[PDB]
Amino acid sequence: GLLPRVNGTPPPEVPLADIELGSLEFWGRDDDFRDGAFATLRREAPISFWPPIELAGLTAGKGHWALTKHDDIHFASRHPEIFHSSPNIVIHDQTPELAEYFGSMIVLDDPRHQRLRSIVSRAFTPKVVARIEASVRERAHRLVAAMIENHPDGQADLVSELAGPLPLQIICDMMGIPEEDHEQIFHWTNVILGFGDPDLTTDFDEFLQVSMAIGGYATALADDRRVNHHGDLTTSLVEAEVDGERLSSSEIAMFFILLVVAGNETTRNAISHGMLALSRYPDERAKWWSDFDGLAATAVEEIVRWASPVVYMRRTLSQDVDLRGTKMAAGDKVTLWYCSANRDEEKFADPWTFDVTRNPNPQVGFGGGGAHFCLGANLARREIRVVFDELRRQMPDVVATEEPARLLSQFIHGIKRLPVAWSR
Ligand code: HEM
Repeated sequence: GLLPRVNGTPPPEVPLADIELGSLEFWGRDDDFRDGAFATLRREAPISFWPPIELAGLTAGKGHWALTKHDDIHFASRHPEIFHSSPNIVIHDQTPELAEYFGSMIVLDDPRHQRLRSIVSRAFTPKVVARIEASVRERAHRLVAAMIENHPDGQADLVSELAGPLPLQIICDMMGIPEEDHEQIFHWTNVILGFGDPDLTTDFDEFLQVSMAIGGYATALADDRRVNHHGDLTTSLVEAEVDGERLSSSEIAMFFILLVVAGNETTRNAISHGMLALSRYPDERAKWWSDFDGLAATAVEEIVRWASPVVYMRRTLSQDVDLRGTKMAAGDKVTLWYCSANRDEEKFADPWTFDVTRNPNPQVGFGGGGAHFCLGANLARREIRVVFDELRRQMPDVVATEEPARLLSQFIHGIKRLPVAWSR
């Protein structure tokens, strides 16, 4: 909240010769500089080739074509046969023998992708979903109420106390994980998530051990449900079937490992950026708090467009492609910069305005559409809606009180800490 900002302010004009998408220094600049770089790219070099970020001492891989236009990103997403998701969806995979272990369906192309996603989807039965919906409400209500008891001074970090724990507690609830086990699930998850942070010194040996441990935890959980039926997603996964194919315990473990990353830190960063935007632009909070259920759908969609928690996804070309007269070769990597498509001057009027009533809103924060479209998009929209509903009811004047501590990442639009304050 700290620095005053006027809703609708465009980014500074960033000279093309100043943009270094392969430098880590670039990803450390503030959001205005980044938004201004991509604005320059959309105008002057909308498809361009970049080397990967190189951490001195480690293999970096080959470079990538940056797609910065909403129409280009949509096209790529609609043609998975040309733009493959296998081998992986990050610029450079550091553990390629474990690509499928961590990635589950997101690193598969068809037909393997559709087969797996079909079986996983059918496990989300009406009963399992109704339990998830009660969990979202219960968990958000308890976490906000805990912030109030744990902080008589009326100050806390939104990330550690709410935005961090809510998405993971909800994943634990749908898997049927006991309360007692959360500590270990959280510690393992945090170590996995930390392995990308260059402000942390995370041991690769430790990363492997926690990765195997959470996977062994998950296969044992699924095996328990094979003998003991419960009303949880774990049991629905072991029982689900499509054309006679069922899921092994290892496949369920890999999907769980994907959830505690892809379904977790994404939602966390949508919540934190949503809090930050509602703090910077208080008229939007006032409007939202005045008609909460009636503006919730457009408000949530704008929080996702604004936050773009997933900054990009990578693809790999199976054949040559010429689009916008830019020739890209089979085998090249391509990156889909959702953070740029969600400011594309050709799709959104007033793109620099955070508008909780915005409509239409063809935002691509859940991806550009198609085969890999976020499996949890409606679950994420619900988590966002419900957490701000509980803040609105319990501490309506809560506001960010400091600029965020930002995660240094090319992939995740991360907030590490976000101080907030409220009154009673
Ligand atoms: C604001 C929150 C979230 C954002 C921004 C987000 C974004 C994304 C994106 C960009 C993709 C790739 C889309 C593509 O390649 O076309 C994806 C896929 C996926 N997401 Fe989400 N996600 C969010 C929350 C969630 C949640 C809550 C869940 C479930 C708990 C989830 C589960 C998945 C799965 C399983 C996939 C893989 C689908 C596939 O490969 O077919 N995500 N998500």
